[PDB]
Amino acid sequence: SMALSQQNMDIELSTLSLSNELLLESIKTESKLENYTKVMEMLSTFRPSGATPYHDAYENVREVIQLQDPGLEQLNASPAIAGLMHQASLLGINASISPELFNILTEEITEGNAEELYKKNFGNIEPASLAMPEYLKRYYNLSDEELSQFIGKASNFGQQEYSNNQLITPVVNSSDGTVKVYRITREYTTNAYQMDVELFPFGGENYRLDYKFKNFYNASYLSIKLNDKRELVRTEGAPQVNIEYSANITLNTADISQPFEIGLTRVLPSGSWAYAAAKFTVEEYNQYSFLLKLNKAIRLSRATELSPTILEGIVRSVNLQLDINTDVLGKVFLTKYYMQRYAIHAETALILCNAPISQRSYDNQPSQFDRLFNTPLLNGQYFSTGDEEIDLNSGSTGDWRKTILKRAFNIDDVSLFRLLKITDHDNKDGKIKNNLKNLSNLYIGKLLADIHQLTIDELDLLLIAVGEGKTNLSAISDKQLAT
Amino acid sequence: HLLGDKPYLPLSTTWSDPRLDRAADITTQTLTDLFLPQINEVMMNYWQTLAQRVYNLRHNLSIDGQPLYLP
Amino acid sequence: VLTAGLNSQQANTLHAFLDESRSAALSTYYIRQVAKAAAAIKSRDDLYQYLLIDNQVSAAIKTTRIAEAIASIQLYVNRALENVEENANSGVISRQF
Amino acid sequence: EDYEIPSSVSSRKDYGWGDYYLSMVYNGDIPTINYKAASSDLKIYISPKLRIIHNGYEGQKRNQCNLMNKYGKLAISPAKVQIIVKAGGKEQTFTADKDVSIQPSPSFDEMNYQFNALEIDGSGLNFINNSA
Amino acid sequence: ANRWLKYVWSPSGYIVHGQIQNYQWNVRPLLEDTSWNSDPLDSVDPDA
Amino acid sequence: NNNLAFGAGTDTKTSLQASVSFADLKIREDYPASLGKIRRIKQISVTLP
Repeated sequence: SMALSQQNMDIELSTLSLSNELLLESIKTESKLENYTKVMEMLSTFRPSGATPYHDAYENVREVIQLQDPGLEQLNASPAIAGLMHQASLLGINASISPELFNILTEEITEGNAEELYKKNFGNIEPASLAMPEYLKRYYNLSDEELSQFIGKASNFGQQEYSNNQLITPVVNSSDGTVKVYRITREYTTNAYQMDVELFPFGGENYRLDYKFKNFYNASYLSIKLNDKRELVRTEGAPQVNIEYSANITLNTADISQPFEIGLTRVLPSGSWAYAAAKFTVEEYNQYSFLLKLNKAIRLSRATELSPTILEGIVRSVNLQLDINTDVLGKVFLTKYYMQRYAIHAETALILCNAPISQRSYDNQPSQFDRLFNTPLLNGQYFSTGDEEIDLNSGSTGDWRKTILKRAFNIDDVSLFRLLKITDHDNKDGKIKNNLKNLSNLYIGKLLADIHQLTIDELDLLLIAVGEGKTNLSAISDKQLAT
Repeated sequence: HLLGDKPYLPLSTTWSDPRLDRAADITTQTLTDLFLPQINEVMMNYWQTLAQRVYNLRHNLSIDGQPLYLP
Repeated sequence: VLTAGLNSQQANTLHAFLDESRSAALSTYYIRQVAKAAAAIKSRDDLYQYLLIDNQVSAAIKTTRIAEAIASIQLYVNRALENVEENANSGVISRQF
Repeated sequence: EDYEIPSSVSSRKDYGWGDYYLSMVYNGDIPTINYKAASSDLKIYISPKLRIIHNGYEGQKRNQCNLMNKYGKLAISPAKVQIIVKAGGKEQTFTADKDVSIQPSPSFDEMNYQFNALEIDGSGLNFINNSA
Repeated sequence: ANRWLKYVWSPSGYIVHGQIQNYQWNVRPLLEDTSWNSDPLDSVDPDA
Repeated sequence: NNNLAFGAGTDTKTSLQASVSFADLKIREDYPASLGKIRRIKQISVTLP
């Protein structure tokens, strides 16, 4: 039906736009829609089943308002107008989260609806194919390398979740590239109240066998055994109460396809022993292969441009693990705002969201705590364990750890003390309380000094000038901190 | 089309640091094969090569990545 | 309203962006929901081969409606001649053209 | 020899309900057809979708299904799900447990056995006035 | 060049005596044995 | 490979040597990869202010 007119010959059009016309006509035709406006406002906007629920008007606005170099600072520059919008609107523009994606991310995942939501977010795609990396890279247009970052979608990578007497986690076949979901069930059979046990996969037939004591017995040794016969964990000496212990063991399908028990035997110096045990079973389940949590991780990561290596810390450090909600996104958006607003590291932005400096190391990188306090390992290490109550007043002394704190915040003792007061204006004493909370808050007063051209003495002069004098970071909400 | 998808080729990070006398594990008349192969970039380069050639057509570049302004 | 306030020099980058993003979205939809089964389109690359138009090109490339009508036909013909397409008509392929 | 074979078929010549009328084969299709011809040979590839619905016979039998289907979960044996193809004078039988890569989840509303491709020997296809 | 390669391999297959064949490789030893040897030949000639 | 030293020859011990690694000059990076991979030296002249 194309006319052979002059205007189809001498007018330059972009490619893509011609392709978009073709797809829109094919798409409009199917589903019988009145116009391209329906194709876009209804079909494409609200179609989660596919790579994306694309909202054109949203992107039209987002891109132009981002072409406007201020990055919405011009609206902030005018509070009468900025205040007409929820902060989320502004944040929802700086991050590429369309209203439909927002709703997807904000709905909490209810396990009783794992299938029910699967059918909402996916078309009639059996998980059998959806779960394979061949399909996933296609469904999501991801690099197959990125799929390796999207691993360990559990409450932790280390100490994982437990509820209603079980564990639900993905296990990766390291050479195949595939992942399957397993349910590990744990029922108590003996005196679990004296000593517990947990079993986590880490690869096929590879398990982390963890244990914990509630009541001390003077064992000469501990022997943890499969069906009370095959030793799995050997521990010498009397083990301790409220200490988590672990070892890497092998339990093959012969050991785990049928119900089995792990004995926990506390062998005394005498011929007797005290014991605890739980019954375990490990099975692969299609019933848990929904990975709705993955769908979100992928969509969120691309909307935020936060690779899982930074993003998991952002979401797990601020809320309950294994889910995403509005509260989580708040922290994500805020983290991005500061990252976008100041020439700072994404971790810095997270701290400014009233987040602690984490002691957990991961992904071949030092823990956030170590990055600040042990990179300068001044012939020993600082641990934030409540013991090293180093005297931090002006005219004060201590060991190299005091020097570590001085170095960590790049300030002298007079300023370091003032910084304690900045966090806590009641902490006028000669010490650091030595925990992550106050160290993180010391870091925050310093960060406010790094993001603005302020000295430490000036941080207080300004708070007074403003009316924020005597603000305790030790008692500041994240909303107040952002404020 | 003929090549099909680029295969996923994971790398191993496991090594036993065996002693040489033990390493000298031989044939006659936890891997069985103590050592591992490399990728074979010659074959992998066919995808890398096509990917660039296609990239250039899609981005209006010449065979060597130079810009061009054809009518 | 917001779009309306741009200089043409800016409107042009807006379009380049929107056009590339939109096509990816429409293309994906097509593949999953409205593509016919007989044409076994698995990805945007096949979509190109079927609809005879490249939806992965940058917005920098310019054309005309006729230039795309030619080209899209030429591709069709080339695949027919090279037997990429399964059953081109014997009495048509032999035509002098 | 130019062969005009449609690339997709979705129509029916006949159909029916199960023995107890508590189900029927759903009006499904043959979404893809491909072929290769040669002097004195022909191969036709049928890539069918066999859909099963627990739709009973109209009347009290459909109503029994409505309850059977809504108040429980599916049964159907994939080994006996099959497609019988007859080309002219030759017959071939294919089953869902061999020619389907993914079996559908059990349900009563719909199960769809999507076959990969049935390779049909068309050399037994008998033409009358070039119609077969 | 295309035609000559087909004497060794045709991804689309071959027709023999009018019959549609079930193979792509037209060299018997390439058609047969579709697995990699687990034990490589210990040699210096890539041809061996 | 980027250092100064006296020689260790038998008649070069009193010679002063300076060295530079080509790899550390990052010459290749001055032009896009797409221009070609074979990048070889044609000539070297030395200026000693």
